[PDB]
Amino acid sequence: NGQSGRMEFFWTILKPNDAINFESNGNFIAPEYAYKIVKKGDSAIMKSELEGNCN
Amino acid sequence: GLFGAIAGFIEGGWQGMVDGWYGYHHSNEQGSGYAADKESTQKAIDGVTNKVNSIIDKMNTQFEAVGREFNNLERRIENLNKQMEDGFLDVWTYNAELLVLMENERTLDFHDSNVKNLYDKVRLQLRDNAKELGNGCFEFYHKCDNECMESVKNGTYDYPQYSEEARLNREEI
Ligand SMILES: *[C@@H]1O[C@H](CO)[C@@H](O[C@@H]2O[C@H](CO)[C@@H](O)[C@H](O)[C@H]2NC(C)=O)[C@H](O)[C@H]1NC(C)=O
Repeated sequence: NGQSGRMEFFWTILKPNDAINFESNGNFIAPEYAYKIVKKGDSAIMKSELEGNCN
Repeated sequence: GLFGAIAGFIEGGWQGMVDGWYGYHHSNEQGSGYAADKESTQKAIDGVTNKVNSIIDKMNTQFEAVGREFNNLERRIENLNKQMEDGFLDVWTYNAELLVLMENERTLDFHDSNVKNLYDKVRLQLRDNAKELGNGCFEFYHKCDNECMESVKNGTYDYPQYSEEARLNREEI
């Protein structure tokens, strides 16, 4: 895509009274938004090519 | 089949009997007609229904495949995971196919057995009071009115009541 540099992304789960500490002096791609895991349940990532308003 | 009745010594079923699986066709002076043996029919219905329900029941703890994703350097466990899934899918497909094949065979022979038992139920009542035609039919050595027909059908045949008139009719023969 025109770019010859690379970006490497990382993730972690931050437990409810824990804290995450970033320290950087460059090349940092900073979080702005994170995601609260509100509902854990049984779900799935279905690989499909389709997109039906039915139930 | 296994018991020699269905498509055996009774060569053919009756389109005419429609209120059950097994039963009787009588023929006297008052007239003829088909009737189902309610008791042996209900027993078979209960047996087959429990069988069907038992087969469906035994399969509730069957394997359920789950989507799992892997990357280019996880090809081994990807393949392991696939073999595991196909592995159980193949086992349970065998189990369902085989169970159906095996119990089908037993079911056909079960009906054969219910029929052969019904024939024997009548035979053991009639004894020498009737002649085994050898086709599922018994020719009586006495007069069997509709009420008498009903006694054979509900297992209350009074053998000695007809014993004498039967014996006399056997001996002029
Ligand atoms: C994240 O924030 C909370 C709250 O400001 C910290 O929990 C406090 O911890 C002290 C002891 O260090 C307790 O006596 C307080 O009552 C706690 N407050 C609450 C509101 O629960 C927590 O330890 C912080 N975590 C880090 C990793 O800094």
